[PDB]
Amino acid sequence: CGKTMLAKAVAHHTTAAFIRVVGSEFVQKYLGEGPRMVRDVFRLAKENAPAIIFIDEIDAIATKRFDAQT
Amino acid sequence: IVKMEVDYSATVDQRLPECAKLAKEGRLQEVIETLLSLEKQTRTASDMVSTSRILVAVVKMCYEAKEWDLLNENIMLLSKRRSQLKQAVAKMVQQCCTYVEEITDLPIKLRLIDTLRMVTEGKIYVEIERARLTKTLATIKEQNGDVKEAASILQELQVETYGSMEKKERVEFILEQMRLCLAVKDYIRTQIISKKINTKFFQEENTEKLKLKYYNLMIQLDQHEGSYLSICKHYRAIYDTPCIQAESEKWQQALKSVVLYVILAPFDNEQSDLVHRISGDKKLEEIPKYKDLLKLFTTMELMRWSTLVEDYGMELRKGSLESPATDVFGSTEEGEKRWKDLKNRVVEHNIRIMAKYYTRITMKRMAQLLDLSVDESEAFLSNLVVNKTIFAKVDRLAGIINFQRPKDPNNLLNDWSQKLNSLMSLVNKTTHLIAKEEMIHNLQ
Amino acid sequence: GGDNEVQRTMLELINQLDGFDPRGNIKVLMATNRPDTLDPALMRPGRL
Amino acid sequence: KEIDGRLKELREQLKELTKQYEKSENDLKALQSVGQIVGEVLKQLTEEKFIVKATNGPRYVVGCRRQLDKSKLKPGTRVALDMTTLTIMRYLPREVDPLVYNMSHEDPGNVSYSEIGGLSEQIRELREVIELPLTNPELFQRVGIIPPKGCLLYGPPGTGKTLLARAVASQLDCNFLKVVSSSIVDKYIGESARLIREMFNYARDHQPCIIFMDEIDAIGGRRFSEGTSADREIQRTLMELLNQMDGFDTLHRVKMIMATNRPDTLDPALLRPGRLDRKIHIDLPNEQARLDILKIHAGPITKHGEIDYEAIVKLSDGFNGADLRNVCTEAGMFAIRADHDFVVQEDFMKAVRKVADSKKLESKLDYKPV
Amino acid sequence: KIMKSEVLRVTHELQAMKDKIKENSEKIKVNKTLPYLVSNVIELLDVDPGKCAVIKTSTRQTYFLPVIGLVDAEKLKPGDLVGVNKDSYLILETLPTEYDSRVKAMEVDERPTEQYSDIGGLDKQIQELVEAIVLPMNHKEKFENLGIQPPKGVLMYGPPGTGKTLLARACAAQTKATFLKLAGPQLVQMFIGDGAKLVRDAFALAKEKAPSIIFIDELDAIGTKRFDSEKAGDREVQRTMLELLNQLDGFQPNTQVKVIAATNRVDILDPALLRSGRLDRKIEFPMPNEEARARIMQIHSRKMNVSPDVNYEELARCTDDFNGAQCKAVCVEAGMIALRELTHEDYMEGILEVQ
Ligand SMILES: Nc1ncnc2c1ncn2[C@@H]1O[C@H](COP(=O)(O)OP(=O)(O)O)[C@@H](O)[C@H]1O
Ligand SMILES: Nc1ncnc2c1ncn2[C@@H]1O[C@H](COP(=O)(O)OP(=O)(O)O)[C@@H](O)[C@H]1O
Repeated sequence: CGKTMLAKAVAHHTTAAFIRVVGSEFVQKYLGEGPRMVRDVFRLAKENAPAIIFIDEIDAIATKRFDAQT
Repeated sequence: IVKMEVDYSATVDQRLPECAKLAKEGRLQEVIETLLSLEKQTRTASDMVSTSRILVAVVKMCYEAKEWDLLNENIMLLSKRRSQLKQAVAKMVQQCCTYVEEITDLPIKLRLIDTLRMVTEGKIYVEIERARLTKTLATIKEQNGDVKEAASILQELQVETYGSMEKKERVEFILEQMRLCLAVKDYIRTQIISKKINTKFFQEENTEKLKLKYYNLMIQLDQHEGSYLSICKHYRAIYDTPCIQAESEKWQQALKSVVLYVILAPFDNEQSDLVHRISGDKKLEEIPKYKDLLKLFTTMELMRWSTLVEDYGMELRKGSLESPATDVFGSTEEGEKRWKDLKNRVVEHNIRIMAKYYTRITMKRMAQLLDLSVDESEAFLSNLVVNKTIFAKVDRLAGIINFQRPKDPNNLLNDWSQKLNSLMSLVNKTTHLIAKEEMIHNLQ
Repeated sequence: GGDNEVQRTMLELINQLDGFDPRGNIKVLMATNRPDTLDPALMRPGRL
Repeated sequence: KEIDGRLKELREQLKELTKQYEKSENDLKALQSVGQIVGEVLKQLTEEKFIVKATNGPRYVVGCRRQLDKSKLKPGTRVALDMTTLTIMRYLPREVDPLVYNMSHEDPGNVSYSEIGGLSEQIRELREVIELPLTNPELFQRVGIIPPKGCLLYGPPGTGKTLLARAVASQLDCNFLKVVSSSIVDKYIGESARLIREMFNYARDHQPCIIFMDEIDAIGGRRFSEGTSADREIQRTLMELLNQMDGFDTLHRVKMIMATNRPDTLDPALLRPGRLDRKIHIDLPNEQARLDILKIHAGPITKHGEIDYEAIVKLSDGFNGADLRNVCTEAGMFAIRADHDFVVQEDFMKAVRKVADSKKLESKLDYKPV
Repeated sequence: KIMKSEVLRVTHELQAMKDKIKENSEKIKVNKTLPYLVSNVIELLDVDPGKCAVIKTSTRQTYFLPVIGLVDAEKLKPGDLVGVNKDSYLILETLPTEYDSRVKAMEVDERPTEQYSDIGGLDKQIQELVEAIVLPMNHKEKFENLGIQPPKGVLMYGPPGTGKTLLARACAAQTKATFLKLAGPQLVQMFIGDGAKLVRDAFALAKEKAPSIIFIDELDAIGTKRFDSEKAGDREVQRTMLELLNQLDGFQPNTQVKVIAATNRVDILDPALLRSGRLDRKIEFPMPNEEARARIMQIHSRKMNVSPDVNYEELARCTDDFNGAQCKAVCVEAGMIALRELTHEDYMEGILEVQ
């Protein structure tokens, strides 16, 4: 189903901001500013009430729970 | 392709010449059939040289006994039986190619198309394609130049040109089909084939009569509809060929053509680059086109074509060679079209040079300068502005024009301030200069 | 990959108790309950 | 002449020599040279304010003073900073993956690709995947299609894949990138996908890059059950590779040539059409192809006109060109034995039977094709 | 004419020229005597509008020394462990790199001392591989002038106890060059690319240290016969196998560092390593006959003088299907019991003890 054709749409069906976020890119050396960027993107979302946050690729990298912390 | 099983070289050697004697005039077909059985046996034995020799012998027997019709269905059966060996059929076509070219006859055109049908079943790039190219060229010569065969040679060349070409044979074949295409006077397809082949250059550094022939067939194609800038570019591309082969007549007439064309081309920045590059040539001075180029290129002179037809129009009547000039302007129909193309070309040139010189010019004077009436002058003036070439605004009721953009007060005071700062800098430089020269002049 | 640190210890221990130059100064004794030694059990006829 | 010729000696000793005082100054210049810290400008705060990340430390902001051409500086550009001079004193372009650079720019002097026989179909496959898209884009423009991306080679371990890869590398020797697909592992957790993005960026810089990497099975895998931290590093490395070659942004004029030995264990996600446009199996060398390879390998060999090449063809079967230089070698020191200047046909027969008896032992000489 | 003016400049301009680098070198060699930052070269071929470099320092910093002001990038190839200025933040000088922890010294013997005389039985085979390995070391120039590049891959297959390890070390001692031993059965590492990384730095160490002898043991363990079952498909070991394959051609020019692979059954290998440019010299290592076994144990017991006049003929009769290792164990078993048997009868029990 694409899994993003509803996020690319809807944001235009009702005019709203759309952000790709990309979880794979987020996990990087910018772990210290990771909290800060979440604050910044949330502020961007809060700035425009018509907005939607879309985060991708959570399963493989972003906080898997069965494999020990490496 | 496949390994040989059972050779019959001894069998064919001891029997084939005897079979030829038994059917010297070819009245017997049992001899043809028994060699078909023999070559079938070698084909099932996967032997190539024996099958090829049998096929060559079979066609040779048909040549000597001159059965043209029986040859047609015989080669059809041979090429369609099971497709045999690709080496053998490629051979058989080759001696067929060697034979059809020596006997003129009426039905050789049928022989040419028959082999074409036998080879057009596929297997073009693989197993000999030059034979099909030669047959198509042979058909061109037989029909003496028409539209159907010119289309046929148009639709054939692409496969072998892309697959396996020759730096001389293939390009000559391309040159020998575009001339027929231009003879057909098709322009869209001839332009397409010309632009898809001219990408293959860097062989013309050793051309004898190939680059010039290519260009002299695509001169007419371009100039037929609207081309005038590409015309000057490849007329100078045929001008640099007599540079390495110094022959005076073609060299000088090429100079006359390129100089006339480069000026005649519509105004643009690139054309300005070409005319400036062309000007100053040491070898260009000895022709009247040198005076024509020097006058009509720069310094914004009034190009009154009524005066130019006698001041610099002598190339129409009599010059050094006047052969390109008669081709351009001495012609009746296309010549008068190019005469009108000179007539307007100097009108936009006169409008353009007037644009950078005169802000407001009265309608009568501009029409007189353009050698036309008021309505014709305004029509061309509209033709320039719709192309964004000039910044012109006209009051049609008053018949007055302006070429200066309305100066916004922001930048108007900016240039005034820049003028002020230029004066301020001049004061600083003059003060230092006079005071120091004052110091030198009172060292007494 | 099950017991590979064991193999890391095996390589270095052989490098240590190989003796290199024979010397009657130091002695080594290995005591187990079952002869479950690894492949060096055939190199040890020259060493142990 | 004594006052003439004694001169011509002494100045030549120098020239290239006596080139030290300035080398001394240059390294002294280095001695008092300021070392300017290096970062990447994340974004431009204002026209004079630029947010720059130190490669290790925090993001600073700096500002060009008078003439550093702030317009040409872009978010992600490389500039030199100093914790003291407060500004950018000069700007610097990028990097090129040096370790990869030399191992991809040290292709040894090879022979032409025509020196290997029986693979003319593979040769023309390489031509119509590499040469054709760049030489004649007008035909494909009339076609209106994108050129294919990559081709796969697989088969017995002895085919000529290394020779073909080295031959195509020697064809260009300037814009060819060689990858061995095993130096990806390192001591640190990082520098695994960072390098992968880096020569992809290098492939973005130069359009006609030909990328060759071998043993995709060294990163591929099928599926890791109870994966280890090292197994988990493959799958994220494989996923990063997949999303950087196909991903959302594709490459242009960049073709990937890869080879392996186990096609079945390859991950099905990579081998789907779109990432691997063509799959080519390099089969067993033909008997006449083996004959041509034997002649190639026996070119500079002192021998007369009695060699029964057909006998070698009949006996030697299933033997790659690898086994053929063995036979050529084995005839070599058979000729060394008894000190024979030439090579006799009996030496080749001894080589053939010794290699044949050598090959008897090993079974499963080739994986079945997919 | 014009000499005496030229050289009074030249010799002066020669000596003063060289003295200032002597000053400068010192000024930078004390800095080269105090480098502190590793050189993780992230190169740019920054042609001046020649080259340039990025150095990941030890203290987690990066320094872009312009055009690499001291060392040519031809010798300064990328990697790590190349001198960097602690104060000038410039590349200082090349220095030896790190040999991948394990490979730094896994089992590398600096110089083996075992001699060719103490081994025997397979003298035709040992002379064959000496001609193929040792001669390409001592008389390497003979092959260079001849024009034939010597083969490098020698595969020595045979049941254990045939003296492969001694012969490889004895050959290395004869060549008087570096010898590197690889523990083949333990190269199968759970860490990904670990065995591939180990073999690389082993080849790198061998290249950096003389024309070496790469003695890889248990080639059958390294390379499977491709008999693929789902029980084990040799998936992760095919990783390391092709890695060894691509490093076999690394030393083709100048023909140094030979590869000697020891195993028992050559048939357990696919036709990958059995390549003419790769491992090509397969030499059989059979169990020695009665004469050879008796001679081998006699040579082993040559340093033992307890029982005079022991012809070892009964031992040769009783040494049925025994290895050179078994013969050594038989002789040293006498070396353990011959205190205070003794002659022609203290030898049989050695084989009986092992099982
Ligand atoms: N088709 C072939 N033609 C000529 N030589 C070959 C051929 N196949 C293998 N060889 C020989 O094998 C060696 C190259 O190894 P190669 O088979 O290319 O490795 P891989 O198959 O892993 O790419 C060369 O010494 C070469 O002489
Ligand atoms: N020809 C020989 N001369 C002397 N000792 C030998 C000989 N052959 C084998 N040995 C003994 O065998 C041992 C080597 O065993 P190993 O290397 O495991 O056998 P292989 O090399 O056949 O695998 C050495 O300790 C040595 O004493």
